[PDB]
Amino acid sequence: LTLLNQEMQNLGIEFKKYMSAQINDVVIGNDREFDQDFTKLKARMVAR
Amino acid sequence: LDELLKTFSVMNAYKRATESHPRNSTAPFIAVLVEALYYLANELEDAF
Amino acid sequence: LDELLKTFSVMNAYKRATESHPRNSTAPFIAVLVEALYYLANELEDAF
Amino acid sequence: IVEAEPAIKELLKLDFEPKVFNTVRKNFRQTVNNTLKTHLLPMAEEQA
Repeated sequence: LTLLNQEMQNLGIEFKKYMSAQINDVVIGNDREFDQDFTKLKARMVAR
Repeated sequence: LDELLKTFSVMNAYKRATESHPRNSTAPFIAVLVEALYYLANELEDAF
Repeated sequence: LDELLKTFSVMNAYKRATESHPRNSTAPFIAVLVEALYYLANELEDAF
Repeated sequence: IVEAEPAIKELLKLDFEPKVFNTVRKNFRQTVNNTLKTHLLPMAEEQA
């Protein structure tokens, strides 16, 4: 039972870490797909 | 020491600075140097 | 703005810097300025 | 009035191009990053 509780706490910590890593990857610009979408956004705006 | 220093990247230090300050998406240019110092010291300590 | 700036203390900024970097008991003198900027912005945002 | 169309077109170009360029190249990236990093993190904490 206590091992189950430990596992739940570790799971929560891991989820928080993963979400932070993804958001910061987007922020830094390492997310190539997001960069493609944003450059498409800018090009569409200028063309319009 | 030699390998880590010759492979140092400013972007990694800036990413560390952004992680250190969650409530802001931008880090001052000076934070690059601070995080570089701290990263160097921490990695060297782990190797030790 | 006026009250917070005229009551600013370097020691508070250094304390913030030390908090921001748990794995070290010393913060570079430059961290004072960075934490001052961030503290000013954050408090102003909360008031807003 | 149709005779004056080209001159007013050029005038609108001069007036608007700097506005759109400044806005798109300066603000939108930061706005998106800030909104994401300030909305997702608390949601991740509540999920944990």
